[PDB]
Amino acid sequence: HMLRLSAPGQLDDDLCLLGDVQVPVFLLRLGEASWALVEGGISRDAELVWADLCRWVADPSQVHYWLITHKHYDHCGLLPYLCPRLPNVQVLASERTCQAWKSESAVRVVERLNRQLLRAEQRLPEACAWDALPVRAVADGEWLELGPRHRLQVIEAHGHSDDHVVFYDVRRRRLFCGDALGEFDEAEGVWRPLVFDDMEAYLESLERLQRLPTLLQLIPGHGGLLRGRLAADGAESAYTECLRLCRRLLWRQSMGESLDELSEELHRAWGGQSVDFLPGELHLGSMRRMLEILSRQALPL
Ligand SMILES: Nc1ccccc1C(=O)CC(=O)O
Ligand SMILES: [Fe+3]
Ligand SMILES: [Fe+3]
Repeated sequence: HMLRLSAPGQLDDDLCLLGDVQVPVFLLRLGEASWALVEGGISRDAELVWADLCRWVADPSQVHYWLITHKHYDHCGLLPYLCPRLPNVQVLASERTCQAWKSESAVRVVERLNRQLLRAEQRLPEACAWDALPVRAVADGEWLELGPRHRLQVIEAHGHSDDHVVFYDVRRRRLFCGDALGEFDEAEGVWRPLVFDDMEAYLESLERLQRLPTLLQLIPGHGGLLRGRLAADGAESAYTECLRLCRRLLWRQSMGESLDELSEELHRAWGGQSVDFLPGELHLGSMRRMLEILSRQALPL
């Protein structure tokens, strides 16, 4: 399709997609000798992403910034493995995201989930300690002056997770929105909600993002770059699809169903797209946790 760029390589004059479209790392050319990465992927893609990077960046000491939307295993798993190869990089993440990398228990979950995605006999590169990453915490509303023609604003966008932020390039009307709009359904052209922490926060974030100046390019955590009406309408549509799922959950619960029936239907209808980076039972469990969250906020009793 023409409204979705979903191939590795060059996406715009300044922008390349590294790695797998399903868990991409984005490469921004900031100047003649300066680059940034956006999104932090899964650990097992370290050598894939590195090889792709080296196709575009002759000297990786020119990679100066690495922007991170949130702490989930599939958005920061590359950091320990590529940061030793990027001597001048500064990781830019929210305060809460940074705190996750200081917690043994949080780091433990991230490593376990990423380890489950290793192909057999696959070994990972030498790693920076999670608590020694070259991180700089960024605040809600902070302007990131990455280069002469790259200025991106940090926007808090909690709900999917309690630490989640997005990055807005107003010059290009380009939003790196992470998972705050959900998972874009490639077969059907709609957003699938990913409400894994707080429903009211998730919806309130979408309300705020809808108020941004009209988007030309919308870049979530998975699936590539969206443009035209998909970008312009994305935040509003994601909001609408979340309400649709809430109503659906209430309809079925009013028929006496347990959360497990719609959980299984959601896993059936939606689990295929992420199967290669969501190990084992995590998708079905993610659907369950989402419906639990929605049920607590929206159930009448
Ligand atoms: N793409 C997904 C589809 C279903 C469940 C979770 C995800 C994630 O993307 C993981 C996450 O970051 O929360
Ligand atoms: Fe996430
Ligand atoms: Fe994700």
